[PDB]
Amino acid sequence: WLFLIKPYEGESLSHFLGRFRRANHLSASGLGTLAGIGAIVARWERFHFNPRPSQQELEAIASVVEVDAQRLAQMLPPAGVGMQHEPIRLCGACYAESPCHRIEWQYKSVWKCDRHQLKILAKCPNCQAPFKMPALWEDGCCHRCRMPFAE
Amino acid sequence: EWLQAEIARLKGKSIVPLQQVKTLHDWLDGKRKARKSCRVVGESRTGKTVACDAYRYRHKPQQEAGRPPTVPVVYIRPHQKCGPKDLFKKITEYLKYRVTKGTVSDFRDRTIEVLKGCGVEMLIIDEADRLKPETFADVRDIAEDLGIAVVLVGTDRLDAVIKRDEQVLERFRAHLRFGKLSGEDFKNTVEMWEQMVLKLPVSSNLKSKEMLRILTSATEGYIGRLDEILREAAIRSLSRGLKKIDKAVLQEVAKEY
Amino acid sequence: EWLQAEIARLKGKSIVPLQQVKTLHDWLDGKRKARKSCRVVGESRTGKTVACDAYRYRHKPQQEAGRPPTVPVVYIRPHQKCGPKDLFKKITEYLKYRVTKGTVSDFRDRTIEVLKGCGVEMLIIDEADRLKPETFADVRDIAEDLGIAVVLVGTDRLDAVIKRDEQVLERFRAHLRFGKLSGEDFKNTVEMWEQMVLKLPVSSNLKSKEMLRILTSATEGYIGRLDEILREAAIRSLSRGLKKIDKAVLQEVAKEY
Amino acid sequence: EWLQAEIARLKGKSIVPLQQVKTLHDWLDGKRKARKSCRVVGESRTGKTVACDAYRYRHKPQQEAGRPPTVPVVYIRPHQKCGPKDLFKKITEYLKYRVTKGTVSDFRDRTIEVLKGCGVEMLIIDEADRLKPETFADVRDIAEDLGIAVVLVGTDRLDAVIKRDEQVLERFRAHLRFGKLSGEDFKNTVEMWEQMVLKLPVSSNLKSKEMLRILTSATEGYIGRLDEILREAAIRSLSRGLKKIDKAVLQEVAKEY
Amino acid sequence: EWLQAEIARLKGKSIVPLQQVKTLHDWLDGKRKARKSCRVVGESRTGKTVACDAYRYRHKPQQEAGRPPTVPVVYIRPHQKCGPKDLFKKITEYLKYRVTKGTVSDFRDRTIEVLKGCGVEMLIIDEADRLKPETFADVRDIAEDLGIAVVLVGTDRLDAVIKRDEQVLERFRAHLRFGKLSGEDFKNTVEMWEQMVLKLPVSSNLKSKEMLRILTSATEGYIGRLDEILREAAIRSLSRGLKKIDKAVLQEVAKEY
DNA sequence: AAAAAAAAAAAAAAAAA
DNA sequence: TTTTTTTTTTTTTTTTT
Ligand SMILES: Nc1ncnc2c1ncn2[C@@H]1O[C@H](COP(=O)(O)OP(=O)(O)OP(=O)(O)O)[C@@H](O)[C@H]1O
Ligand SMILES: Nc1ncnc2c1ncn2[C@@H]1O[C@H](COP(=O)(O)OP(=O)(O)OP(=O)(O)O)[C@@H](O)[C@H]1O
Ligand SMILES: Nc1ncnc2c1ncn2[C@@H]1O[C@H](COP(=O)(O)OP(=O)(O)OP(=O)(O)O)[C@@H](O)[C@H]1O
Ligand SMILES: [Mg+2]
Ligand SMILES: [Mg+2]
Ligand SMILES: [Mg+2]
Repeated sequence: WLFLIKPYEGESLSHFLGRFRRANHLSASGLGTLAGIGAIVARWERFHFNPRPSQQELEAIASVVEVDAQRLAQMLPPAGVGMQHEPIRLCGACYAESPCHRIEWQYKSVWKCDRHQLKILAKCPNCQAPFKMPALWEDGCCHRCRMPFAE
Repeated sequence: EWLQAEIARLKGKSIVPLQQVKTLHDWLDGKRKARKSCRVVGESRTGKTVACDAYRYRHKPQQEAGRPPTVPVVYIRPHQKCGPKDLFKKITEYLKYRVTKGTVSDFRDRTIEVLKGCGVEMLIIDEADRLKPETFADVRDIAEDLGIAVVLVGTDRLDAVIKRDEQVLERFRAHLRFGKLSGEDFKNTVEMWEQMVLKLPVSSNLKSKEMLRILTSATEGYIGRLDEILREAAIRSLSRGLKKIDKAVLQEVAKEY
Repeated sequence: EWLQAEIARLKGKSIVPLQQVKTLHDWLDGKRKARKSCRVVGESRTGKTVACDAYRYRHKPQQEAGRPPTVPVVYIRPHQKCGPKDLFKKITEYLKYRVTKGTVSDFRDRTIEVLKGCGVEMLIIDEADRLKPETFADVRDIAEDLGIAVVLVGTDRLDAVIKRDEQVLERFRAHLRFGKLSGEDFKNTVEMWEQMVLKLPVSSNLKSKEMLRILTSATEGYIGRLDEILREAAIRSLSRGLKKIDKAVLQEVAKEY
Repeated sequence: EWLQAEIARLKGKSIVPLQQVKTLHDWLDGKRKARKSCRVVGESRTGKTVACDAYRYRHKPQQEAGRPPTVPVVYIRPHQKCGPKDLFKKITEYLKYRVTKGTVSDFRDRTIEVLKGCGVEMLIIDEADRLKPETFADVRDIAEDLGIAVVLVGTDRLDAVIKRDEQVLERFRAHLRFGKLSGEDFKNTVEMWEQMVLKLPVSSNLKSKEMLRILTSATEGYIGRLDEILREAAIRSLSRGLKKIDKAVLQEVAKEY
Repeated sequence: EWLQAEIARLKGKSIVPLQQVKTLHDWLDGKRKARKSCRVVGESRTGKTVACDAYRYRHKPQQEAGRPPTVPVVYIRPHQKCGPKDLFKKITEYLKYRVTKGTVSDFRDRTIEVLKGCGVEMLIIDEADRLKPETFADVRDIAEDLGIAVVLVGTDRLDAVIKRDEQVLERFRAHLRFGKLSGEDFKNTVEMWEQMVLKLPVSSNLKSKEMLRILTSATEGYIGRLDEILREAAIRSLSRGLKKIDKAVLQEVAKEY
């Protein structure tokens, strides 16, 4: 049984699950593995966040494993629109100010943060290690060189 | 069938109020307020497991809000050669959380998270001797880091285990010595036992000296034996079509011990 | 409720200045300047861990620029059977960095990066005995490669562990022997205790001989026991509507030890 | 109750200065400076053990520095059929070091290590007769390896044990003889006793010949008997509502011996 | 501040020429020319690692040709429980090549490529004992396939590890035994240490017998302890406003060992 | 994504003298 | 009443595809 995180309607599914783990005291990858063990569906992914039979799984999870049911399905892109296949770029100001990732970062055309009017970044400066918040967390700290990501 | 209804009842168990049980409850209540580490020791079969169970019953969890239940007291009994993954699992299940697959270290944090939020003012670990020595480190950590008092209930053998580790010995020095019954306390207990525990159609008058000397020799002051001797004698008596326990039945049962 | 406000206070903890703590603090200051690695050994309940906490707060984090905080001293307490991934994780979290998923060979290097930049002149590892022998290699590496002194605070049992490895024993030879209280130092400590820790409406005069002999027999010079005996006696006394601790209460509590 | 306060005092023990005690202290002081090993032999109840306790208090341990205290003198009394693990354990505990689990070959070295640093100028072994013969090898080793004097206090029977081993007998050849009291020394001791040990509301005048002949016959020069005869007579007298010891009480007590 | 400038210097480290260091350098030079694998074994704190560093600096990398920098001697110190991917990574980084992502079977071959080209006449592996037994196969392969001699420097414990594998034992039979200081060599080392390592304004005359007996008892011939005792004593002395080390300071420091 | 397979440290036991 | 040793299962771990 998981404790529900503060909902934001603009949150990415990936972030939503990451915040569930942080709040519930485990790792994101650990959450995915544990979620799969609880469900025993066998098609549940650790990192591919948005599958079609997984929509059925998400509905089930939303309705049973939380204290209060959260909107999971709403966060999920189905086919989605203009979906990035490559690493997801992010806004450093957004992570730091509101520890959440926006769904907008997953789609092409949106290359500048609409709130801070700065270009979205894909790689950590100097380090040049590609920085994907779904893998490297919402804390905005680079994996190789543990330097906070800068704009 | 009336006979089977009474046998199905008699073979069961219940809690009888006793001076020793009230004494423990008042003592634990002091340690709870002070958050003080303590130790409970005594001989086998003497009113202890029931007393600890009765205490949990006395102060049941409170669930007046949308947040997790406010569980004040946790009671667990570790399995044989209990290791550090097993102690954490049983504490977590008691508080009604499911344990996910993982290692002890990640599990160290989930146990702390659920020990917090709920009050968990006291932790009673019955049969403390059945624990791997390495696990006493995780018990001290809980007692040290969180405002939680740990009772560590057990038999005489526990003291032989405790004295093997300086840091454990010093922490749990305060103790209550649970004991057995003798004198008037035993006679009054037999009168109470007959009155509450036994509801036989016709009174047996077990307080009488002629049969009390038999119950005394058979029981030797252990509340566990008094319950066996009288509970079996009641079933054996009813099974013969008797409405009470005959002296002959008490003698016949006592001879088996 | 006045009574509950005082009980909520009394059940809490605080740091009392003592001769042993100042001595400890200014000995560590010498080792810090010299970057010397030394051990610190003492008996249980003598107040070894508390003196180490006080030292950390004496020498707080300093930030004079947008760079990471200049953390002067690091204090950690390893979990049971601590391995090399766990030692590095706890050092890194202490300095406020998040640890990413990876192997020992990955955040062994991250640990070095964050030990650098911040001053980190000293590392205090409490309860050194609870560590896998293999991890003492990573401790020596830190002490050897970086201008950092490591304290290795522990009980008498630590010496039995240290002497099992030549390279650890030789490196860590210098020691301070934390001890217990006796004589005038104990009497003055009781006066200080009643003077500062206890704020009871009416004075108990615990320095008087009639009750001091009781505190002495009950305490045996351990600051941990003096704290328990007087802290529980104060709560038990107030709970009876008393404004001070009666000799009868000190005797009643002492009998439990 | 005044009567109970005086009985609780009288039943207790104290040290009275005597010519024999000062003589031993000056003698031991010489052996200490010279680091000479020598025996102390005398009869039972002559006050040999008490004089040794008084000596330990004459030169108390010093705690000026934060380093382990320099104990100039160590006093131990071995248990029955004391073996080599037991002798080392008791020496080590006397210096406030806890003994870890291990073999004789392990804390034989720890004993030496605790012996170094602490001053340990002199080691007094009371009840020297209570040693397995094999342990005298570990005693000689200490006396030889380090410059420490060993008193080896014993009764007349000790000499029968010492003469069974050439190497032990040669080392401890020098000796001091305690003796017993006779003549004026006894009369002066009785006068000292009534003044310093007995504080009865009204003087008994125990120096008087009529009662001194009784104390002489009852005690036969043993300070242990003079203590018993007068200490019991004082309690028995007060219990009758007397303010002093009557001749009749001294006679009544003497008749029991 | 003059005082802080001297403390910042004193807390640092430097290499002092010694007979033992020259002896090793001449010996290694022979093994280098002959390409012979050999061992270096001695006690802790005897200055084994420092002599190896000095050797690397004696024969620095030469880069006067078009081809990659030619390093005649390679020095590495493996991490704890070093496996075959870690040994190859550290050799490759030492020679200044970046290691790309891949398997052991990928940069095992890259390691050979960069061992070749550069002369790489000798490989010095410090702390040989802390290595996985499986990795000694990759070490033999290098020593066998390439004209490279491997030193395998280590403590007494290394011999216990080497004798567990016939093929390793036979290959590394030749050995140089490091030794501690004693006699005149120690006195001359103290004179040298004062002159070159210490820049104190007023001479301490540490060669004098009154203080040399103290340095001898405190040091026991270990160059690592002589370094610590004198380096801490110099900082502690200057911090008191002294221009030299007083006998009292050497005694005060020695008491902590 | 996951599991297996065991090397090795530890802990009574019972036998003599 | 002590001293090996000695044998074995249980285990936490560690990596590899
Ligand atoms: N207060 C009581 N009222 C009624 N029966 C009791 C009470 N206390 C003990 N008993 C009887 O004793 C039995 C259980 O004994 P209990 O578990 O209290 O002994 P114990 O001290 O816990 O044993 P051990 O310490 O050896 O585990 C029950 O079957 C019950 O009938
Ligand atoms: N300086 C101090 N002031 C007040 N109380 C102290 C102090 N030091 C210790 N205590 C008491 O001791 C308890 C904390 O444990 P303490 O530090 O004494 O043990 P320790 O030194 O950590 O020994 P161990 O590490 O073996 O447990 C507290 O409950 C407190 O009452
Ligand atoms: N010639 C020297 N130059 C500098 N320092 C020295 C010298 N001789 C001894 N030392 C001091 O003593 C120590 C000896 O070095 P080190 O401990 O690395 O040798 P080691 O005993 O072989 O180490 P290891 O434990 O790895 O075998 C150093 O830390 C150094 O401070
Ligand atoms: Mg029970
Ligand atoms: Mg502590
Ligand atoms: Mg070295």
